[PDB]
Amino acid sequence: KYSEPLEEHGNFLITVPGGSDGPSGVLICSENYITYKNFGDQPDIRCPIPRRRNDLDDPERGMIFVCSATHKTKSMFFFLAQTEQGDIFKITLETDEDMVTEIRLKYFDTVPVAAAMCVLKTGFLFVASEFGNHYLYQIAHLGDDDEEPEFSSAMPLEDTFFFQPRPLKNLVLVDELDSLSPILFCQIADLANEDTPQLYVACGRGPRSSLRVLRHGLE
Amino acid sequence: MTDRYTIHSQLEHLQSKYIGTGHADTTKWEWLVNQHRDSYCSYMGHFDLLNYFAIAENESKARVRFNLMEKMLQPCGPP
Amino acid sequence: MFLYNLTLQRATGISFAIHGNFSGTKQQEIVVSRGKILELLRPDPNTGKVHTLLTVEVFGVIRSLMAFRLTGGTKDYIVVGSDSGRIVILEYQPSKNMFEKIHQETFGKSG
Amino acid sequence: AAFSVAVCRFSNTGEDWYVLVGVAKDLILNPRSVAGGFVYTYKLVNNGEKLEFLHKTPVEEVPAAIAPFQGRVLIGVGKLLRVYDLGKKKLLRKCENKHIANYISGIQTIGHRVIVSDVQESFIWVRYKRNENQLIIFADDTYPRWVTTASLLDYDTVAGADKFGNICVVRLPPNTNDEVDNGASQKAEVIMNYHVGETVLSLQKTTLIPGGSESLVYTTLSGGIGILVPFTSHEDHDFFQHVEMHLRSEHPPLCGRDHLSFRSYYFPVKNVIDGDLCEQFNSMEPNKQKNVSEELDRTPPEVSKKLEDIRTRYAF
Amino acid sequence: RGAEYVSAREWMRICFELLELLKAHKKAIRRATVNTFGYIAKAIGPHDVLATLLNNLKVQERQNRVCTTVAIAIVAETCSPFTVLPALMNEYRVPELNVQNGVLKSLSFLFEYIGEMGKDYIYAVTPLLEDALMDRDLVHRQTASAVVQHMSLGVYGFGCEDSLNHLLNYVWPNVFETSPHVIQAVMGALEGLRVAIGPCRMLQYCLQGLFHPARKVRDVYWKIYNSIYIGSQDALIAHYPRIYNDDKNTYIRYELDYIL
Amino acid sequence: NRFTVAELKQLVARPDVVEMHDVTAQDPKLLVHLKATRNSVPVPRHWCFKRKYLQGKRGIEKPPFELPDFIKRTGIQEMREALQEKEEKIDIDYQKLHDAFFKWQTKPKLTIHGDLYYEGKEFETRLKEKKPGDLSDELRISLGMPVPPPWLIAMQRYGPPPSYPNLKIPGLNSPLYGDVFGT
Amino acid sequence: AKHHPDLIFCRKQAGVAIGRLCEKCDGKCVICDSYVRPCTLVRICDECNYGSYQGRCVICGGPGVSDAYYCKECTIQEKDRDGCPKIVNLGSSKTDLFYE
Amino acid sequence: IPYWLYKLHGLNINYNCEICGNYTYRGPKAFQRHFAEWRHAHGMRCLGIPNTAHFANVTQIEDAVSLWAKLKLQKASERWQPDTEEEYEDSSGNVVNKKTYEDLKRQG
Amino acid sequence: ETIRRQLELEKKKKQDLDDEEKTAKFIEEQVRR
Amino acid sequence: ECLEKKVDMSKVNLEVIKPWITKRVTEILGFEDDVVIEFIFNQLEVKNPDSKMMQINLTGFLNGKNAREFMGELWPLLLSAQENIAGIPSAFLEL
Amino acid sequence: DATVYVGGLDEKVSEPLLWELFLQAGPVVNTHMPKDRVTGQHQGYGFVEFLSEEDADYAIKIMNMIKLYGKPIRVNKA
Amino acid sequence: SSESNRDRRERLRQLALETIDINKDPYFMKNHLGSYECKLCLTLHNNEGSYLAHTQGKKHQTNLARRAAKEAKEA
RNA sequence: AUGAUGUCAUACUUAUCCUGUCCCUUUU
RNA sequence: AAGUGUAGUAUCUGUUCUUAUCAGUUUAAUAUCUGAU
Repeated sequence: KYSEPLEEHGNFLITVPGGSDGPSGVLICSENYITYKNFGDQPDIRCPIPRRRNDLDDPERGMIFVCSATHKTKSMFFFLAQTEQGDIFKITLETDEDMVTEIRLKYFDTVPVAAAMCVLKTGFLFVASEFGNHYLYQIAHLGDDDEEPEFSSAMPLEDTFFFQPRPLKNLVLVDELDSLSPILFCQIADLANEDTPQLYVACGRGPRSSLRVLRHGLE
Repeated sequence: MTDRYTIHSQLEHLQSKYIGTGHADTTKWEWLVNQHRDSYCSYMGHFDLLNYFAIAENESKARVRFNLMEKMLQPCGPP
Repeated sequence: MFLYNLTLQRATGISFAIHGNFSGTKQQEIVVSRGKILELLRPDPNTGKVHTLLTVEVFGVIRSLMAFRLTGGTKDYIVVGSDSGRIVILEYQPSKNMFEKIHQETFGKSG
Repeated sequence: AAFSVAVCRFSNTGEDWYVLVGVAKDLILNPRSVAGGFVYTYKLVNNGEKLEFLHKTPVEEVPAAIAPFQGRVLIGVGKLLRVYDLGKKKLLRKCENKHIANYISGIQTIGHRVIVSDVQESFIWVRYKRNENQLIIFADDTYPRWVTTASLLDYDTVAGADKFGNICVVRLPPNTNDEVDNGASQKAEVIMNYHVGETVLSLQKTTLIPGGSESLVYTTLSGGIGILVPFTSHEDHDFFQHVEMHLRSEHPPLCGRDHLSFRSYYFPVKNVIDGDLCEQFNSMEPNKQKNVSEELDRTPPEVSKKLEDIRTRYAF
Repeated sequence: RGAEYVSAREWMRICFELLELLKAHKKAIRRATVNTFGYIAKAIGPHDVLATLLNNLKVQERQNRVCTTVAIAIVAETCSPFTVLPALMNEYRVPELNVQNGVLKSLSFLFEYIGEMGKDYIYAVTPLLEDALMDRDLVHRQTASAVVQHMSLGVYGFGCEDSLNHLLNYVWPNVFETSPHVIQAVMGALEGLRVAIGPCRMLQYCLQGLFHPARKVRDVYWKIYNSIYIGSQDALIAHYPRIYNDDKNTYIRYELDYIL
Repeated sequence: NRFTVAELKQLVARPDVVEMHDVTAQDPKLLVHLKATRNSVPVPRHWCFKRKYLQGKRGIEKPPFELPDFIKRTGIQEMREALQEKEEKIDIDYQKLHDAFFKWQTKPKLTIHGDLYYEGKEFETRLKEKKPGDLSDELRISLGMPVPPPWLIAMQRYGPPPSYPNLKIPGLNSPLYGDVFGT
Repeated sequence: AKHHPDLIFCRKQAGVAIGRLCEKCDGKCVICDSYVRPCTLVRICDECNYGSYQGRCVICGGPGVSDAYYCKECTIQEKDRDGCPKIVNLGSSKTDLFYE
Repeated sequence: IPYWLYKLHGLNINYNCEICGNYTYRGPKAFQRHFAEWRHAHGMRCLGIPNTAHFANVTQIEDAVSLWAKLKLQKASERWQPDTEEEYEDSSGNVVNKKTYEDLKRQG
Repeated sequence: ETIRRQLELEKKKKQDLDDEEKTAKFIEEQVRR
Repeated sequence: ECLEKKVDMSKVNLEVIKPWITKRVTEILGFEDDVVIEFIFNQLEVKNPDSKMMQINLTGFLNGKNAREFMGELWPLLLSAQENIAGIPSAFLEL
Repeated sequence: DATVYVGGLDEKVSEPLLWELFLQAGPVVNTHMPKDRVTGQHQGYGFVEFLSEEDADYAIKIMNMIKLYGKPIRVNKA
Repeated sequence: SSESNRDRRERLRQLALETIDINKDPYFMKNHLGSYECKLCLTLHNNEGSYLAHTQGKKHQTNLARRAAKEAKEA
């Protein structure tokens, strides 16, 4: 039906819900960019990915959308997207009468390296990481009514909007699904003084290190 | 445009339509490119293989996915 | 050396994830897809505890997981993309607590 | 950047259990890095609670292994096996072997032989004559495997994982010419083959629940710990085989994959009974249970008891 | 159904009469004759039926001639193959090329019909197949390749790797051949071996032929490689060896060398 | 255009597997890199032959079939010969055949993965390593010696053998066991 | 086929249709060309059955009676997951037989 | 005059064997036999070129020396000579060759 | 003929059951220690 | 060849090239034919046509030399029209 | 000098047995025991061309004492 | 017919063996695949006729006269 | 002392195959 | 003293290259073939 080149290669796509709820279109994330280029005569709206203010990371290293979820509501619709640094940003699609007005981004919270995100009903956010225990937070703040700024696609820059990260202000950790993942090594022996041998299993990824001394029982 | 090169089909021969089926006049660059592409696709397929390959670097799963999808075009070199 | 495979602890890592009312009721379920096992979770709304409602070994390489909800329905299907060339659309069966294969269609070869 | 570590005593030294840790400088994921290698000689004294890297012998390529052998330190410098002796300045390379193919990925020290697992090649058993101080490749493997871990099963049996998600067990034959002086002369057979499903990286099967039979505990990169145990009865093996053959058609998977294909993805299956598919008899439907009991000539509770017996005898 | 009112001598006479019914110009008649021979074998016993079938001098090689071999396989599937195996092995000692080819075809059909039951007869069927692999006649090699295909399809997962390798040792030289029947049988046997013996050994045996100089050798090796690559598309990653990197090409998959 | 065979052998890492027909190939470097694999199987000797790989056994008078002991000890051959003699029934046993096919089943001598069947492959009775002092029992039997050999004393008078400098003889140099008479 | 090597299989994309085989070719394997050990069912192509092309025999090409299935030898060999095995060609067989 | 046999069997094919004493061979199989024969054997022996696989089908007398040199222990025949145990330092000095080890064992 | 192996199979099954009972008793005695 | 450059028939008119192509066909083909004119007109109907298929069709209808002439007459005129900001060549303005 | 003849044996001796017997003393490079095609029996005499003259002389001097098929197996230069 | 065919084949084999014995030909040899081979002609023969027909063409007796003269120099 | 050539006979294999139709051409 | 047809394979019988060279196609290389002395 349609073919549309882009400026640079992309990494992920997210379908903006259309019909009676929201407009049609597909927001494509790419290296240090997020572009909303819907169908028809709608124009392309761009928004660069923020970065941490005075971040010690490498400048040559870009940023890509690791994963994204959408909270579809009858009133409006927002998206929660995790970056390579785990900073979960809140994308809002400023829509005109019949076209896209601008892409409103805001620092939602700081989350781990996110492999998947599901925004369920009753204000719950299940964030599963590529390594380490899972996470299930309680969506308390809706992203607004705070002192955090909203970077919009209409806001020019030349230069990227530096991000002011902070702890979990809009989410509360309700539980943590252990799920001991990458077991780099293992030693099954009676390292303790007991007869029931313990399984010393190391798993993690850098800061997520954990030397779990597994024991066959129930806590 | 006097070329006279109408390579479509002759008598319904074998004509390997599979991607990477292999042939007789396959140069070393062709076999190497097919092998590299198949290996990249396999690394993109196996979840545990992706975890073991990306667990080396500090990059995330999406980092490895993008680096693999980017290396698909011209992995070996321009023949 | 005729060995016998015994899985003591299933895989806890999550490779794919979907969220929807797959149970057919007002409760919202979370379908997680590990490397070689699928799971359905129904965490406590009030207690906030995540209980493994169901866990089934897929016996395959789950490569993609996308949900489905027909027009005018109240129960979501489960599209299971595997390494085999068989597209599978399963449906929950809480009355029996088993994943029912609603449809299965072959597409191509294996691997 | 570290790659391997170990702790052992030196023959020339007394009870000073030295901690040898190998690391590499200027390394890279791309195929264009080596720079140099260093083997810091940790002291680890003060009632085993005080490390001290006195010696710092530099390596050649990228070190990835260190083990003891006859009191000396067998280390892997790329495609070289160096049996060094703990000296004053650096580990004096008392013997060298240059028969390695690609890179020393694993080194298992047997009482007299040594199992070297390469990155691209399969395991190779090499005998180290101490009188002449010479290592000689005793045999090799037929099919290759990207070995990530290894375990010494017996005096001639060695088990090894695969980077492609496989677990194999190679047993040397009785006719292995331990005394020596397509690729190599002596070859070995594959005695075990089974698709683990997830990339395994650790295998030290020993004794789990005290009072039970020892087994091979295997880990997985996706967070799974399984246990492989042997069938101590030919009748039990036949019963398990009939159960698997019935379950392959009675309660197949939902993903449409075949058990023979799900188990033989990278390499074929070789004497491995998938107990995970066998566990579905408890969850199988009643008609399926009755059909299985008829095909097996036993009761469905009989099959349940037979399945629970293995879990009780070989596991916790 | 009944198999009771028919007497032993009555069953023998019925078999001697049905032996002549195989000369018809129909296929359904032959299928029904094979089924009836199998029923009579299940009723009376294996010895007399196998003895009556072994006398097939095969006047014509067509007109349901192999049908005797199909009936032998049906009797082996209905009766104990422990009884039908050595009698067939002894009947294979005859000098006639017709009888030898018939024994080979019957063994192939019996292995194919048995399938999982062949987990024990592999070591017993190995040496006869290895001896017949010697290409004294094209029909012998064709029957050999067919038996190898049936055995590889039937021995899937039963643990017959040694017999598979021993059969491949003699089946590999059959790749060079111009016979259409022989070529088709060799291709089917290669497919079966890749199914059972595994694609790793198949590629290890077909590796050197890929970049060969000749036209015919390169063609045969490329056909074998295309057959091995049609399936097992996922397992071809590991079997792909490490080829050194040239100047303007980096073919070595360095990511595979990533040591965790 | 075409590289020299000597040049390809000098540039090759394992030139012991070089062939004369490889110089006119399309990618000789790739062929050399492939032929020096670990478990690589070569092409057969029919690449240059002209007998169709089956026209060799012209006059070889071969036997009908060498059945195994598992079948030979079952008595089917004798019964078949008796039936042929009477024609040109027995009911010997069935549990005996069951034990023969299940219990008395022998694992024959298989072949290695690279066992390519050559043209003749019959007159090539090779030996692994017949070191000095290790031979067949037939030699000592024909010699009729009891349970070192008579030839080890000659090395004392004449001196150690020239071709085997690493030989260690029994009694004098190596302080014999069984039929083995060397080390 | 082994009986008709000059035949051309359809190799079309698979559909949701179940095929049938002619009574004369009842039980014959579609691919393996065997007569025992069936594993999977035969799927027809979308264009392979539309009106007059509906209800025809897969191999025989005639009016079908029984539902066919793939041979287990073809299923274990990863052969049953191929394209539409409809015999589109009809040559070198039953050509001059009408003249006789 | 079986010229059919002469053309089919590979006869009437000239070949020069410098390794086989600069001899002539009227066929390709004849060339393979002349490269590996008693005449070529004596030629390589008097020339100092021992028999081997890669040194079998060689013709030029120059490349044979290069093959014999590169194959003359490409990377081998080095067991170990760091064993000295230079106890003069005993904490950071212990580097000396095996020849120096024997020299210290003999002299001091 | 199969009935003979069936009787022998049942005898072997009873023997294996007795051996498993003895092994379980021994393991229980060890666990008591 | 001149037909190797990518063109776009959407960015140019069609009535300006109709009678020129008709006259070229009447001169090369000699007689008056409607199948050739309609085929040439429908050939340039797509938004991103291909000159190779058009040349093949012209060679099939024409002799092959006249086909080359027609290709080399239609390619550059269409290219110049697509290059014109108004969308026509220099001949459409002359008369 | 490298070639030698060895006789004094019965039909019990053959090619590979004689080769294995020679290899006990020195490596038999190329042995040949011409068997008469008419009767199909061992002539009791063979010719062995060793690797060089050293092993040939060594076997002729020291190895000329074995006895195949009971009779003495001498060795002589050739 | 079929049994008559086997009887005719047996009678033909008997007649061929009788002819070979009357001629005292050494070349005719029965193969392990139920065939005949002429070692003198160094050829094969499917039926008995092809084996008995190795006397009109390929007169290798002249080529055997060479070996006859090589074994004995005297005429 | 292998082979190439091709009228003319011969054995073999494909579990090859005997009621197959104009149910579809109805153009002037 | 009975077999019908559809495709393919081998073993049998009869014939031919002492042509010295050059170039090309083709061959793994020969061979064969194509033009000149």
